Amino acid sequence: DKATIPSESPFAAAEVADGAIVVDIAKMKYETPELHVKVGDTVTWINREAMPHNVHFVAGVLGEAALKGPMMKKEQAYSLTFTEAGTYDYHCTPHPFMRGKVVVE
Ligand SMILES: [Co+2]
Repeated sequence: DKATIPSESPFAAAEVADGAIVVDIAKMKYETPELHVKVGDTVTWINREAMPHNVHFVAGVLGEAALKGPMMKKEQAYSLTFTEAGTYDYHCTPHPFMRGKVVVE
């Protein structure tokens, strides 16, 4: 497994940690679709819109099993800590046309 999860469930946008690396979700898109971070960094998605969304990494990306994140409602957030270098593609489960990637160096 190449990621650890600070919080299995979503939490309010206001509760996002100081210093967070943030990807907003708005207008049916990941607003930073190509994010560059370092091994060990935590990325936090924040959903800005009324339509709930998640992040979903297919099997073979963060590990052997898919990682289907929980749905973030409006003004909710979710974090993943990347523990290995690589380019990690993801999508929103019911909106697979929404795609993004985290490049971990
Ligand atoms: Co969605």
